[PDB]
Amino acid sequence: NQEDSMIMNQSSIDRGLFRSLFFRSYMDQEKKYGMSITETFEKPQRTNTLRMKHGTYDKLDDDGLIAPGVRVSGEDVIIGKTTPISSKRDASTPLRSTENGIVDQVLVTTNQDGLKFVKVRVRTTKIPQIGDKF
Amino acid sequence: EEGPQVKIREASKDNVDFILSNVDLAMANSLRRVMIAEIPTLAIDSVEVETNTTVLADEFIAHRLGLIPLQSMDIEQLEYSRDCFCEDHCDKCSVVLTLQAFGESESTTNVYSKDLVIVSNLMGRNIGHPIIQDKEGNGVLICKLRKGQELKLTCVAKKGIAKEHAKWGPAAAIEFEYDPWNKLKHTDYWYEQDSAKEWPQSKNCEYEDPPNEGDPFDYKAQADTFYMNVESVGSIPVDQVVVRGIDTLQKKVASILLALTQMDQD
Amino acid sequence: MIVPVRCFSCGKVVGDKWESYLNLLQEDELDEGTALSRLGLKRYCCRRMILTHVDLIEKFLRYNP
Amino acid sequence: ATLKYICAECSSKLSLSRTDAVRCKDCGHRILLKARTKRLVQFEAR
Amino acid sequence: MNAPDRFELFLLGEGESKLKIDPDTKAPNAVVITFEKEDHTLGNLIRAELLNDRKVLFAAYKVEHPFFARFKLRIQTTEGYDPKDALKNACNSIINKLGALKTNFETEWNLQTL
Ligand SMILES: [Zn+2]
Ligand SMILES: [Zn+2]
Ligand SMILES: [Zn+2]
Repeated sequence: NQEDSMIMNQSSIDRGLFRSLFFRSYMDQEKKYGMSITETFEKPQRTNTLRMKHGTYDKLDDDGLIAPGVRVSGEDVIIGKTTPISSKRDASTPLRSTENGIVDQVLVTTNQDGLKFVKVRVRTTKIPQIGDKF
Repeated sequence: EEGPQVKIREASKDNVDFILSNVDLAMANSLRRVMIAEIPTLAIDSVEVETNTTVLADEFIAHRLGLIPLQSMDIEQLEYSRDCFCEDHCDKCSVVLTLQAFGESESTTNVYSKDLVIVSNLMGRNIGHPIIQDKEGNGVLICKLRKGQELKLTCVAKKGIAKEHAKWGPAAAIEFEYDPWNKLKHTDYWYEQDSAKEWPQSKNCEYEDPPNEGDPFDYKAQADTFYMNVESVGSIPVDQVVVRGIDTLQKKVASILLALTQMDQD
Repeated sequence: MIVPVRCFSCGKVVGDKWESYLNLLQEDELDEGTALSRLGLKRYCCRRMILTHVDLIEKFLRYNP
Repeated sequence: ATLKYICAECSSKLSLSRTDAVRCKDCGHRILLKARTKRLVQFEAR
Repeated sequence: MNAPDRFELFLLGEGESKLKIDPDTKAPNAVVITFEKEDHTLGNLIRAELLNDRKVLFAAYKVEHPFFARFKLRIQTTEGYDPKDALKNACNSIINKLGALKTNFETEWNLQTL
């Protein structure tokens, strides 16, 4: 506990001392321009595309969205989107390489421009660890 | 009998006050330590959440579930799942609890440890029954629900020790004091004018003769007589926290004695 | 955000004490210090556990879904 | 019973294809939230 | 993230033994025992009893680093007295003390009314 360190009681930590929830909202909208050239929310496969992240897309449903409840980590594709460049081209959103958690909530709504747009909230409990500031 | 000596001052269902005389400070402390960290207990160690429409997070809830005290009376007759030959868990190594709760009323529906329900086959062991000590018989508010609110989960309670997670602590605070007069001079009192007037004396001073100023410092004297009070969280009765505390320590010394035997071959 | 089960510092269960505490303040019309002692919360680590608990779940429950 | 999306307002259990726009059938809100997996999530009670 | 499993405090790993006797270099009839998956509950308790042994020249213990659940116990004894036997007697003395305590607490608890 010298030079501004502190000794925290692990017994008290186990009981809930300084435990916190962490949330992160990932966002995406279906295209910007082109009545013919419109992006799509979908779980994408081979279809000449191959521009994938991989980062497994395996946790996504048919709508290119992870169901709230699933555990996520590393570079798991949280939102699947494709760009039609002519076959498809990847536009999928991987989770932050550093982060991991549980899909908390997934809002499927529309923008003022009649755009299909989504928000993906991911929840992580953070327990007081070593170089954590207090 | 021979070595260490006990005098129980006061005793209750959840608290023992006793004087532990004719002892080594190493022993009294090692006993204090082992009561806090190493007596095995049964606590929820796995939650499978089927439904949660509460305002509380999955893990937030699962965390508090582990903290609910569960009957640990017949614990040595339950295996550690790590030693159990089953794939995962069973009735030989784990207890399975169920929590189904729905907001039926307009008024706030409260969720208590009384509402946990043993599904497992206990095989006639006093184990897994949530510890209930409140006058209303509810014991521990796990959660609160609105109207459409629902909570459906399954608990696998397992054997463990505080040393792995504080939830497995059969005891709370252990009071500990030796030499309430500082005749031993084991502490140096910080003062302004008079340490004696500035430091409140222990209830324990009644039990010992005061130093007597006109006597030289007893250099040879050693700390033997330890004023303790052991508090139980509920899982195991107070007598058992100390008896199992002794037995665990006694057991872990025997494992060293046996280790010496095993390495004495080839 | 609900009465923590157990005092962080010591371990004494505190989850079963919240409602009893409010009644002691409401019905019995006692002060916080006598109420905390009536619940058998002798150590200050246990007193702070309940005395300083802010029950936000009541606010959270007020939300319509 | 087999929910795909739930209305954020009236708590309506519904489900519709990308060929059926957004909105909630009798509420008329554009909010919507994905329903929880049936995959069952395991937690250590630590 | 880089945290060990809390079971690593009390559970022996693969290719890991409890006691590891090692002959000391610096002094005659001295030995150094590494106690794996143990702490101040045992280190202090054994050391203090080993000092009650009149044939024990030296007895000390240390926990080199708090991350790891292990302690080193040093024992030096009178010529003719092997340290393993001093640790043997040390342990038995402890077990006997504990059994007497167990009995006495049990005899006392049975008189108590509440
Ligand atoms: Zn089993
Ligand atoms: Zn406390
Ligand atoms: Zn609606």
